[PDB]
Amino acid sequence: MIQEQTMLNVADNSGARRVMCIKVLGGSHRRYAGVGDIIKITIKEAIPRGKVKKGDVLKAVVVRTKKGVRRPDGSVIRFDGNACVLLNNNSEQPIGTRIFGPVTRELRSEKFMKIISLAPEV
Amino acid sequence: MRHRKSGRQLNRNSSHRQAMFRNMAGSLVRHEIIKTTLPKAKELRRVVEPLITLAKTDSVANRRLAFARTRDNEIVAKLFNELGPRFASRAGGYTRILKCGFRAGDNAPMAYIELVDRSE
Amino acid sequence: VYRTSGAGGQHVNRTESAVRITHIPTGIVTQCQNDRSQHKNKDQAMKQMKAKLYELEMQKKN
Amino acid sequence: AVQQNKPTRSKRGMRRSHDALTAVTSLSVDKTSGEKHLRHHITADGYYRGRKVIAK
RNA sequence: GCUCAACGGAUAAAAGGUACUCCGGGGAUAACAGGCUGAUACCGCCCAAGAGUUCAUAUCGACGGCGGUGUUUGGCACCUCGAUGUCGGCUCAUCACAUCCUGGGGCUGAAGUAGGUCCCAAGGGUAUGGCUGUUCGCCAUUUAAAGUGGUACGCGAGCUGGGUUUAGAACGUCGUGAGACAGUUCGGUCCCUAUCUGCCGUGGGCGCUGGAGAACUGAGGGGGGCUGCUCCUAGUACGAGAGGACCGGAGUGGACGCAUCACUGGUGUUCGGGUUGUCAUGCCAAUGGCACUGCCCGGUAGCUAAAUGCGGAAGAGAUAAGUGCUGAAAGCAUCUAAGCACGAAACUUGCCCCGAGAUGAGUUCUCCCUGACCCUUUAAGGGUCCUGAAGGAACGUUGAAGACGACGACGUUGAUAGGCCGGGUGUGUAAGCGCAGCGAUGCGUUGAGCUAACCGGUACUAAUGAACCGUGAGGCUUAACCU
RNA sequence: AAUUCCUUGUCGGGUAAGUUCCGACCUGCACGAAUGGCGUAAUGAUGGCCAGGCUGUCUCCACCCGAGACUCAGUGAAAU
RNA sequence: ACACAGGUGGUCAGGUAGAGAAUACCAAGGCGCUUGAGAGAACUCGGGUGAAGGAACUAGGCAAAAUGGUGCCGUAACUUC
RNA sequence: GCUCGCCGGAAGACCAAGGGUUCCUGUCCAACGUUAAUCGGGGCAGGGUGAGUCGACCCCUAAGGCGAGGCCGAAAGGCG
RNA sequence: AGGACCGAACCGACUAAUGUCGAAAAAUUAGCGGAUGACUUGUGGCUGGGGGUGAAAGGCCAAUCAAACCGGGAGAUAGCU
Repeated sequence: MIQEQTMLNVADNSGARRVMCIKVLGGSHRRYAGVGDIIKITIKEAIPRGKVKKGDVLKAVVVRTKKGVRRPDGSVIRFDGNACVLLNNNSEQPIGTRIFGPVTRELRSEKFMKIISLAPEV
Repeated sequence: MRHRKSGRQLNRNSSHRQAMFRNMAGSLVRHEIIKTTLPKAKELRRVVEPLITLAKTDSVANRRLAFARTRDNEIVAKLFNELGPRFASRAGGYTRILKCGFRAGDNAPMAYIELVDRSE
Repeated sequence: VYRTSGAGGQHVNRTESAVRITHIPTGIVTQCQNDRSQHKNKDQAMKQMKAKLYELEMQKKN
Repeated sequence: AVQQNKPTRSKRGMRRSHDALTAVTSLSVDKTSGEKHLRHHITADGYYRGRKVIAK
């Protein structure tokens, strides 16, 4: 459950701190984000020596949710926080090489095996 | 949409509503026979039958608890002393409601409320 | 056409057909309001098409 | 909002025809004192079910 | 003869602003919409060579021509100036196809993936936002696609005044001056309880023609109709490297609708506790009241959603364009004039719901009604006494049922509601007492105490047995069967 | 620009997007030195543009507490 | 023109907390507003709380919500100091 | 009467302004009261206000009024 | 000391809601501005209709203001209804 205008926290590398959504991707008049949903973000806070800087559009796929998930047998896994990892929006590549903070079992959907390799938790 | 709502607010707001039964039940045990509006007795009986039920087993803490309810010691000088003793055999069922008529003021349903014992 | 409110009394509601004409494989639009008539507003829009179009080519010749 | 006509007296009565008060048609005589009283009520002097349980 | 700019000159002396306005008016005379027409706009065709490597039919299709619709601007003043009273947006719709995808296809300057163009087509979807009041428009980000219009430029007896018009004020320009505007800048009473028709629900009376209580058939009607990605088939067919399938099957989301509180939460002023100030029972403890439950922390049954499931068809008949088969008018050709077969999210149905007041008042099952007399147009007449049926209604306890009605459960051949018992759930160690200690306070008894709508039981209390209505054998005619 | 109809004039900042906003160019329809010009701390129930926090404005509302609304008894209107 | 949520000069004005006549609960005194009894539908108004995000709403952060008191350290641009 | 709630630098207790018996008792319910009313600020009869020390009247002054004298102006009248 | 500031009574009325055949022929509720002055109020008087007064709107003059109110001109006049 992530929409536009949502100020999450960066939990990966590539030199951002704060970002915010302008567009829920995915579908024809889709209005919500799943746990590993694709989200067109722009950058609202970046470190000075970082790769990208403030105010530039890209795709980014969410991971952590204040709403959390449900387990398919029915357990909620709530994360006190919301995290997202960046994407190379013209070639869909997660540019994350260093990610800290837990991830989701539901994220194992084989576009993310580079991500869950770098997972230090869950 | 009142699906399983065990309450009748009686067109009275809350703080007046609870105190309505607080003053009534004390007057109810006071003369053992009163007369009131028909829906009012159809809710007070869900209160006073517990009030006998707490007087069924006596404690000084219950006497303290029954002063926290209804705030009158002469009432609990009357309760736990005749009624609670005499309704010890009776488990459930403590008043009796019968229908007198209608109020001369503006046609309000008038019913008698008294106990099953009624002192004689 | 784009339409806009104006000035009037107690009841007024009419909005005027104001015209906006462009030359599409070059891009430049022409909206002109200095005459109020159906094709004649185009006859100043085309007047101010070719004038602004000639306003291009003059400074190039400099 | 108002009628632009006047409503006739017929449709007045056609509106009014659904409005009879009642007939009680259920009369409970007291077993003791013959008081034809209201079913499930006490009598006027207070009998019920062949009993003076009014305790008046 | 001064003398009539307006020359039958109203004496030969006479210019404006009113949007501060006011009065008598006109649709006689303007603006919005409506009406007739269709110059203009838009759309569909007629001829025709040229550019196009060969070639007018892939397009533009000129120099010109024939018509259609009524959405642009106008033309005419037909209707209203004894008010037709607001642009746009929020919201809610809704139809016609000249169609944005989608399905069925012809052709290709479509090799393939993927596009261009034309026809059938309303069935479904037909964006979220920044700046201006702007619909418009510029622009960013997705998906399959962000379709053109009609409907007082849909919707103001639903909303806002933001725009735009009054009473105030400010700027610039024209004018001798008031004031005005191809202009712009702040703030500016926006009313109305719905008689009828209309529409969505919900009942009564009569009717259903012997009465009552139930179960269905079924015309008609409405809702539903969007699909994306991936894998198998097969990285086979095709192709100039590079690229890369329709069909059939399976899996899985978005948005919309219906249904559900078990699961994830929210509320829960009827269940507990905490705590600030303060009043009261003499003081304190234990408690109660007030300050929006004073501020609060949680929580049962319920209720709603983001939560949990399901639908989007397939198929049968005929189809629209189209593909045909054999074969004519014309010895042959040709889907054609006979006949037959395939082929659209489009129609009848299929899936579900309302439903026989569909007067054509339908079908089946069950229960009940079988006493004498008077006047008599001997009529489908009325009436007294005697029985009061099957059932309903009334009344009372009530429902996860509900505005009042209605439907369902119960009325003793008894568990409908309340209270209560065991338990459950929630709040977390009540009160009193003992010890440590200057003290507050802590610890032990103590998973115990307090416990609303919840589960299984319990006639202890309240639903009194009766009464009111409703009948006393189904008319006339005709026909095949029987004393 | 409270002053520019054309015009949203033209470059950068703010911004994913920026007719309004902050500076500069000057092409001032029709700024201008007491119809005062250019700045100005304090000040304003003054207009406009953003950031922080916060919340139901919104995505999409849900539940709850009362005065009415619904029935019954009493009086019984009004515009047209 | 009404038994009308409006308006009207002078005096007295306590207890506790509190800087204060601010405020909360009460004392003295005076009253419960002259239509009520039930129901708990739509919807309107007066209000509370709210999961994820937080102006994405809108003419505009308007209405709401939040912030809110005393002491201590410290406090920039600018400035008529 | 017994419980509960409300205002409490006032929804309270006294005066002046102004209204004008509305103040008290007995009796009564047609009319007044948005309902009934043996109730009342309703009808009827009767009663109630006691001052050398309270207020006012009284004596003395400002704004302002009238204003013999007087001046002015058609008269009225105006000013002083 | 403060036409200083925060803020009751008092005066005024910024925004939104309610109301419009309303509680009321401009008010109520929650927050607001001033609150040591150009402040506010009580009592007694003065200036007046083509004038008065005016921190200037052409606002107000007894709920009746680009001209109040009452009586008489006058039964104005009206090719307008």
